[PDB]
Amino acid sequence: SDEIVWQIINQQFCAFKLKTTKGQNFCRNEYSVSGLCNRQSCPLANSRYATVRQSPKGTIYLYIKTIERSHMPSKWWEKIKLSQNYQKALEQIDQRLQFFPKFLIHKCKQRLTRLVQVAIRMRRIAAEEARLGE
Amino acid sequence: IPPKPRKILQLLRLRQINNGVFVKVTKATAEMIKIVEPWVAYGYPNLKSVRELIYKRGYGKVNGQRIPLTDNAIIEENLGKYGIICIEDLIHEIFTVGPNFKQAANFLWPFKLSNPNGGFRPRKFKHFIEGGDLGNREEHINALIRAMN
Amino acid sequence: VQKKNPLRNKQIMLRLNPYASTFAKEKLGEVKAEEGKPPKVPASFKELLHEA
Amino acid sequence: RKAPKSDNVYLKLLVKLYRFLARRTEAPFNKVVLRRLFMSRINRPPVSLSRIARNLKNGNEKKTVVVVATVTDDNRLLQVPKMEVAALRFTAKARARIEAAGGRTLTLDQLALEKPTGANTLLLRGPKN
RNA sequence: GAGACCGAUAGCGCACAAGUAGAGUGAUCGAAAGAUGAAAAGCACUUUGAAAAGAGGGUUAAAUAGCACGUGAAAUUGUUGAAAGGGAAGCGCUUGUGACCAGACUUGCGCCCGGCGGAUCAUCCGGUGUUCUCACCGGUGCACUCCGCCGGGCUCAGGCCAG
RNA sequence: GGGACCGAGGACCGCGCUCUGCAAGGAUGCUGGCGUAAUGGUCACCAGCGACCCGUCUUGAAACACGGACCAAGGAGUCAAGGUUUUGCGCGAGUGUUUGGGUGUAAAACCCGCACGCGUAAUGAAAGUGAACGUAGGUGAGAGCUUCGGCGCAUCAUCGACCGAUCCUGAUGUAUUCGGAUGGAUUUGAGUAGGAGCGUUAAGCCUUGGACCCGAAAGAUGGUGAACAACCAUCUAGUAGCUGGUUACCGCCGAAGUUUCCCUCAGGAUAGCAGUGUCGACCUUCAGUUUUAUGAGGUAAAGCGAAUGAACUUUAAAUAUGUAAGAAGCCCUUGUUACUUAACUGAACGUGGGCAUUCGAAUGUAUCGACACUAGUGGGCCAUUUUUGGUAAGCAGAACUGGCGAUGCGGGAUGAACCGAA
RNA sequence: CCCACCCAUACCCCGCCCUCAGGGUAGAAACGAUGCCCUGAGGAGUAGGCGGCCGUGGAGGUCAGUGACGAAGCCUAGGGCGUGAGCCCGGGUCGAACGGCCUCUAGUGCAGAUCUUGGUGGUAGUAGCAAAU
Ligand SMILES: [Zn+2]
Repeated sequence: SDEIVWQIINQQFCAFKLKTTKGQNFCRNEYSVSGLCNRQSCPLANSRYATVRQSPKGTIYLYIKTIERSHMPSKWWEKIKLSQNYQKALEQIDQRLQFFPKFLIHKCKQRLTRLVQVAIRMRRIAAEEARLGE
Repeated sequence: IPPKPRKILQLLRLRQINNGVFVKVTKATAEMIKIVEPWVAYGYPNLKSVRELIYKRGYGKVNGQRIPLTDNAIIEENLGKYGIICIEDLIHEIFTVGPNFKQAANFLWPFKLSNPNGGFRPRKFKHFIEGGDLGNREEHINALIRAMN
Repeated sequence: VQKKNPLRNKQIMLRLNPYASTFAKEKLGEVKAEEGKPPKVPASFKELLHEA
Repeated sequence: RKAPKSDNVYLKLLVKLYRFLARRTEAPFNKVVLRRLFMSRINRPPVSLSRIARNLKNGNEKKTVVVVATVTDDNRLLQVPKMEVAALRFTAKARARIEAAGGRTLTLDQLALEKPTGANTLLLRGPKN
């Protein structure tokens, strides 16, 4: 019923949708690789899904959804710790997301890349703000 | 325009100002063009007129679309069942009027020419024999082709 | 994506007509007339020419 | 066409399937079935059990009867022969009377798995007006 | 007792002095009009002068909320400022002059060396939850690996407009 | 060689070429400038060129005519019942719970016992009768399938079959005056020939209600005053014509101003123009066109050392204008008929052939045809040519075409009718 | 009679908008198959037909929406978006509630009606001191 869910999600109502006037729609669901609402990146309408998230302690994880733990919403996600070395984390995506749709592999690598880049940017801002004292 | 020149100007694919078509001379075609002499100018083109019309303003009819003859390949996929597989074949068929002129001329989209460089004669809408531009000018169509194309 | 004039760029000319190379190489546009002393116009053609 | 007139989400599911099959298969069966899916409900008249029996009573037995319409029961058809019918919908009386005769009931998506090119199928439609 | 009703030019004519004010000989006809503030704390007192008015001064979170009272549009009007105006103005395209106003790429990553601290590093130990193999704690240390941090050196990367 | 405008696209693929890569399916390389301002906005004004005040109404059109002192708020196709078309949905020879009952977390939701509405067999004025002789039939098309041999949906054409009714023929027989069997008809059915309906949702149209909003004189009922009959309230938001007005944007398709019929004038019904849906052909077929043949002009002309004499012709214009140019076609052979003829002499039904890889001119072809359903239209003014009549001269009437009408732009200094060009 | 020159929204080339027509797209796509990609043609428009979209009052669900550290409203010689109806932000004022999405609903959009109610002009400090006050 994966397609029947998508038709209800796309064309009737979805609580995570944010409709903007700028020619693009956004998904507010926290387990989505891209913020956009499309068929590839809707985690509700894809029984098999992957997502890269960052913890408050600074750890980056990879989340896995399978069709088997679908009726159990508390056990939707397998949480796998990603390496701090950027190359081993990219490889860890490739082994774990093996035989997935290539959209999920390509966007999880992008989501891993932006999360590491923001973390480096976060440390450069905090160092400059401490020096500036404003 | 009277109703009968309007029908002839549609059968000759002359649906716009500065539209050009290659016709073969019969008694059927000569009488049609003589009626629409108050709107058209025509003559006998040379090789250079035919060659530069196809190379520069040559376009085809592939499934009802106007696609330019940029490659020899699109000639063969639409006219290769008649033995016309190159762009020199289309030149040869149009100029020396051959057995497949019916199919080559209609494959050719009507030539959207520009206004002539240097202009027309001062009194444009008179006969060429009377000092103007309308009618039959025979080999003098080449000077008009060079100015428009 | 862009219509190209064979009369302006000769690469598209060589794409369409491969004979364009040998036409320029052997100067076929500058072929001379066949040899032979041209015989004079007949005198009968001249008196016709300026009859009246 | 461009969009089915129906608001049924599963009829849009079948149009999606038969759009793919009409594009990627030379069989004109798929193109005909896709055209009749886009047609309205009046333009798909119901087909009775009696009408699918007469088009079976010739040497066309052992063929999968395909009717892209609903299948209705005829009370005047006393005995139903063994028959495999694929349709959009079946009434309760029709579904019971095919199953009582030993026949089988298919849907159009079960038809697409079994006979994607429409091999050995008897295509039927009901009376107009 | 209620409402997928109306919200002060609406909703009963009447949210309030409403069949009131008022008109007509009479039968009858019949309006307009809600909102200070949380609390009157509704401006004591000084000082012009004849007033439904000011200047000080005070109350209040606020008086440009002062019983002309929440918010306070437009038409219309005064003052100040700028520009223009030889028998119409207004308007379209395109400059130019002056006045006022805004502010263009968020403006960065990667290498190398040395030190320091951490770990997802040790076939290190104990514990917890779990989808039962994945996570999270605590204590060990730095042989290796990887992150940061500090001090140097180096690299390329970039937004707009020109020639 | 000199100059201008432009740089669309974004891994590779293709065609090539002068092949250690190129100018070959669309601009790169190098250098500089830019933050107390690069670059913009708004206002006021100057300058060049442009440019009638909106709406309504009449008309072929302008011109009149009606409305507009200004601003804010209000303000005009609505709701019921009954029909009808189409889209979606549920069930389907059935469908519809909601009169009512049971029930409840209480006007909600949930459940249904009996009837009832519409449909599920028709016809005839009626008595009444009542759907199979052929795989519910044959033949030919026809979507689709195919073991490539053939099966053949829906639908149509034809030949049949049956039934209701009408006009006949008149069986065993029968109460001695009752019956319709069999065999026919250039018959009729809103018939059968194997059901499609019921409920609901959305949009549109029709009818009636105040009926898109505003707008008479009248009439009537019941009162109040008293006089040149008047006033008041209600019926009453009365009605008839006739005015005025009738509320955001963008995109797509887009007219007609006409033929015919009927009858009140005040109008409808067809056909045409615009559109929607279904079915069928393959883009088949068609076309304000040319050519060929042949009419209507032998119209002009050449000759009469051809004949005869526009009315002469060997020949033959130009120029418009009717009709044909295959497979849905041709010819004849052979049979019948209800038609016709002395007669397959004609018409129709069947038979045969050839050519399907020049199937019988040219050019074009942004598909065509049938059926059903739905809006707005049904005025004219001017000019060219031809032509009928008339005047001192104007002028009046037909036919074709063209322009304007629903049309902006360049020009003719200016402009409904001119020229160019949409 | 000849040579050259001037310019229309016309003709030619290029870019961009939309519409139409054709094509491609699944052991799925690196973009809601109601999506994406490629190609060609076209663009005036009254009566009329069809579609999409913007705005308004209220109703169900949603945004774990905004809000006295300031909602709504209004003003504004400011920054932006959309072809457009419109929409978002800044500055001021202001004080208690309001907004987006998807559906439902209607007493839902004004320049006219010698429109209704209210307010306010020029006429005009004019006519003239009549009536009313
Ligand atoms: Zn989503």
